[PDB]
Amino acid sequence: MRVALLGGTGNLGKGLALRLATLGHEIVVGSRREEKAEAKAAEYRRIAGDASITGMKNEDAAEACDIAVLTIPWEHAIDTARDLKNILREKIVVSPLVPVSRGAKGFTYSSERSAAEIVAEVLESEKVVSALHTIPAARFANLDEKFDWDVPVCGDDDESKKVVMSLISEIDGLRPLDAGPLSNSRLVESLTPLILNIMRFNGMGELGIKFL
Amino acid sequence: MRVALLGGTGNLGKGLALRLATLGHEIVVGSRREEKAEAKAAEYRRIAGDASITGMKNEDAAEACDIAVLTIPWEHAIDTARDLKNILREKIVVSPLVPVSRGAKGFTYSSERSAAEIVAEVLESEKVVSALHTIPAARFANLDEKFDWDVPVCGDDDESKKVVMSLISEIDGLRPLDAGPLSNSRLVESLTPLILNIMRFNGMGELGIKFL
Ligand SMILES: C[C@H](OP(=O)(O)OC[C@@H](O)[C@@H](O)[C@@H](O)Cn1c2nc(=O)[nH]c(=O)c-2cc2ccc(O)cc21)C(=O)N[C@@H](CCC(=O)N[C@@H](CCC(=O)O)C(=O)O)C(=O)O
Ligand SMILES: C[C@H](OP(=O)(O)OC[C@@H](O)[C@@H](O)[C@@H](O)Cn1c2nc(=O)[nH]c(=O)c-2cc2ccc(O)cc21)C(=O)N[C@@H](CCC(=O)N[C@@H](CCC(=O)O)C(=O)O)C(=O)O
Ligand SMILES: NC(=O)c1ccc[n+]([C@@H]2O[C@H](COP(=O)([O-])OP(=O)(O)OC[C@H]3O[C@@H](n4cnc5c(N)ncnc54)[C@H](OP(=O)(O)O)[C@@H]3O)[C@@H](O)[C@H]2O)c1
Ligand SMILES: NC(=O)c1ccc[n+]([C@@H]2O[C@H](COP(=O)([O-])OP(=O)(O)OC[C@H]3O[C@@H](n4cnc5c(N)ncnc54)[C@H](OP(=O)(O)O)[C@@H]3O)[C@@H](O)[C@H]2O)c1
Ligand code: NA
Ligand code: NA
Repeated sequence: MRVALLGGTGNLGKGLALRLATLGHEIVVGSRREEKAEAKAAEYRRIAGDASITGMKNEDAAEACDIAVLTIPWEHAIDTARDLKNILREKIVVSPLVPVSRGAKGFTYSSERSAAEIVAEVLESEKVVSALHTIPAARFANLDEKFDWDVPVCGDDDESKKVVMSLISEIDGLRPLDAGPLSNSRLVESLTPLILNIMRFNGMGELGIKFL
Repeated sequence: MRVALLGGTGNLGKGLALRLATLGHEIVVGSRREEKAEAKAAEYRRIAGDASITGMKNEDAAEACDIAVLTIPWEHAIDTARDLKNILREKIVVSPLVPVSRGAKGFTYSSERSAAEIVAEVLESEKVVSALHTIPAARFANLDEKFDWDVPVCGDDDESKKVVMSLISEIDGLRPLDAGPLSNSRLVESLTPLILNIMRFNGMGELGIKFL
């Protein structure tokens, strides 16, 4: 399928672009600046080898795709989603957004409502799927890295969720697990600050999670 | 050491009793009813083989221990801790309590403040350690069961946390991980409703978690 990675010029965007493009999916890296998206798309094609990855401004990337992933810091992702609502309302939108803050006593979940539900509200869409919150970007983007991670996925539209889970499942080392309706997104997003605390208090590097 | 399992006649108490008793610890199963605790202790002794396991009413078990684990449904566990506060304030108290509600649309976290922090306030004690929330009872109680799970542990008292983590570590298949101060207990407790949702929406059996 055609997958747009909005703000795909960054940390999580690189890993998704590399992993999905090598599986043959057509990737569009979106950026606030066309030249930056083009530059990153070129860098990603070079690393991946055989790959269809094109760069364009976010608005054009959103228009071109079937599925859009918001790989943007959450507070800004909400504004970008608002900007693009007439385009994105009709597409599958994946939210990997995590409202997390740091503090003297550790990392905390920083919102009273889940980021994914906030996005669904801004877009006035029933096709928001929440996923990818527990995939550490650096390890994910390292094509030499080996991992075995589970990816909880939430959402209210059965078809949209099925498409996203199927896509995630194609990536070797990832296993998507249905966590229910979008109202469970807070439980999924909360996994990230928990993981960051485990890393902090046990002196461990980047971690994902597995249910077993 | 001497470990009391308050409400240890139930699901989680059984597995803790069998695993810890075989490791040589003195176990006291507590119940609201003396006869029920004694009957369960007899059942547990039969299964574990050579082991020191006895049963008493909760108030007597709390008095006769060094570490007390609250293996009671969360709201009632808090009332029980309040009733036994003069005894428990002086012990290491382990809270595996999870505020979870099984709803029509899924499982939800049902408290604003974490269960562990509420117990700590009722006891006016800094020796409360939050742990064991993600250990599925039936699989844990099956002594033939093979498993590899991580156990996040929170608490504000270093010594108490160290004691509990050491105790958990003795059990083959369990790896305790420091998750920081007790203020992070809500993130740990929230793992349970997330797991229950995954079991429900993917049609899976009992699951634990691993950070990798
Ligand atoms: C710049 C980069 O990241 P950083 O600035 O340290 O980032 C700190 C954090 O943001 C980083 O730990 C995040 O992944 C934390 N994090 C999240 N952080 C957030 O702020 N929000 C999130 O939603 C998020 C989720 C998440 C999920 C799971 C998890 O384990 C961690 C998560 C970094 O330091 N890179 C490493 C190297 C990373 C790497 O993979 N490099 C390559 C080699 C590259 C070369 O050859 O030079 C490799 O190791 O093979 C380094 O320079 O030491
Ligand atoms: C179907 C039923 O149970 P179930 O739905 O299979 O089990 C669901 C869960 O409670 C169980 O998986 C728990 O471990 C879930 N669970 C937690 N459940 C919680 O309630 N709280 C927790 O904190 C919790 C944490 C947890 C951690 C990880 C994980 O994977 C699961 C966790 C069942 O087995 N019941 C018995 C009967 C029980 C009963 O009382 N029946 C009656 C007789 C009924 C008759 O006449 O048929 C009787 O015994 O009196 C049976 O039919 O075999
Ligand atoms: N890092 C992780 O390990 C990780 C893991 C799981 C989930 N996530 C989540 O995924 C999202 C992306 O994280 P990330 O680490 O990839 O972020 P990032 O690298 O810090 O930023 C990604 C991109 O967002 C764009 N951006 C920055 N400010 C913006 C603004 N004001 N408006 C629009 N776009 C803006 C930039 O692209 P342009 O400059 O090209 O426009 C940037 O490259 C976050 O919500 C995070 O919670 C991250
Ligand atoms: N089941 C799991 O897989 C699991 C896993 C991790 C954590 N936990 C947590 O551990 C705790 C215990 O779970 P559990 O499944 O073992 O529970 P449970 O079997 O339903 O109940 C445990 C015991 O609590 C006592 N009890 C019940 N109602 C009570 C009340 N109103 N007042 C006082 N005591 C009462 C009973 O003992 P007496 O009748 O003998 O007094 C009962 O045997 C919970 O907080 C739960 O969230 C459970
Ligand atoms: Na896969
Ligand atoms: Na162990």
